[PDB]
Amino acid sequence: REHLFKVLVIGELGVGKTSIIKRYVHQLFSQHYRATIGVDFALKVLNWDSRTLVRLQLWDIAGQERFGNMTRVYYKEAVGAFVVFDISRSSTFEAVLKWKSDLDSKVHLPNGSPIPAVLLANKCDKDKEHGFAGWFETSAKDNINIEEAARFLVEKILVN
Amino acid sequence: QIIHHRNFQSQFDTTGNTLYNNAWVCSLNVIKSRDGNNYSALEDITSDNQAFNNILEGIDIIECENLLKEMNVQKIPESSLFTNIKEALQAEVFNSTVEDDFESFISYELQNHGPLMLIRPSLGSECLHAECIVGYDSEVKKVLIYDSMNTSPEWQSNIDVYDKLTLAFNDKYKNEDCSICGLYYDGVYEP
Ligand SMILES: Nc1nc2c(ncn2[C@@H]2O[C@H](COP(=O)(O)OP(=O)(O)O)[C@@H](O)[C@H]2O)c(=O)[nH]1
Ligand SMILES: [Mg+2]
Repeated sequence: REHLFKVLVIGELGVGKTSIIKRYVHQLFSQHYRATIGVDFALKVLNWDSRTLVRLQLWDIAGQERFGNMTRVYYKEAVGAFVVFDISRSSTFEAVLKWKSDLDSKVHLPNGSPIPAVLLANKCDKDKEHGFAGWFETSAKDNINIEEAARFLVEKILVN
Repeated sequence: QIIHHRNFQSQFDTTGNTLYNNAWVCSLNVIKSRDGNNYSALEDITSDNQAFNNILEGIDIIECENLLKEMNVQKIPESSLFTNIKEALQAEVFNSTVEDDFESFISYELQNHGPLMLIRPSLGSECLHAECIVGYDSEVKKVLIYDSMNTSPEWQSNIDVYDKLTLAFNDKYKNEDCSICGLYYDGVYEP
């Protein structure tokens, strides 16, 4: 009845990773999210169906976004991933493969298969097979496809 | 060897469906309580405190810096055994000599200063996080961690705890509002 899924949100700096989490978890959007002392990750609870409750942990890569290397204490036990880039910047889309490759080197399904990974084309208000289970044109400012991309990821996680 | 006895508090609610930003009060309650009881931080959390039981944000960083001084929560003194670990944390290396120095550093601090509170950048969030080092086991090479994000105390490997310390002491991850990051301890504890 109750499931706990840890999902990583990775990508380059300034693409909307923190904003996407804040929009989906807290229905909030802004350009400056100040820092406090409170949590190690975000939580979203979903009434997936009448017989299933899904607790979704959203781990913002945060301070590790400028360096692009993943530590075990961050990625351990991950079952899904969002790879986010900015469509208004060409260089941010280039490093999607560098994040996807680093992701594929650290975490994996119990059977060895790659974890479900969704590509997020953020700032959509303003295909190639590399291992992604899907893709969505999301917008943290306009709240577009962010909720669909989460259910799309949770569905692929529940398939396994 | 050295295992302290403190009450664990989760910053989740009873059902685990609500996540509060209560890492600051939970960690403060760990290092101040004794013998499996709960410290009286109710005067700070209940009195119209927006930072308590808040699902969005925690306590302000500068406001928490002043709160630690009021409750006699002190930073561990800059000793030579601490400086060697801090230099190793700058290089992000965990070889045998560093791991042995880490084992003696944690053992010494837990014996003489009791449980430690670690304030560090969050692993999966833009904010800061607080957790507690309450015990150590040299046989399995693990540390007893009181992390309010979990449902119970957890025995974590030394290198995983070492990577958590790296966030608080390496200049790569320290922001301009990370002046509160570091290891703290209860100023009234004595072995
Ligand atoms: N218009 C628009 N702006 C966005 C969107 N997502 C993020 N931003 C802006 O991008 C800036 C940086 O995004 P940020 O949350 O820091 O992304 P992060 O660095 O990956 O965590 C913020 O000031 C946001 O206002 C979006 O969907 N639409
Ligand atoms: Mg961010």
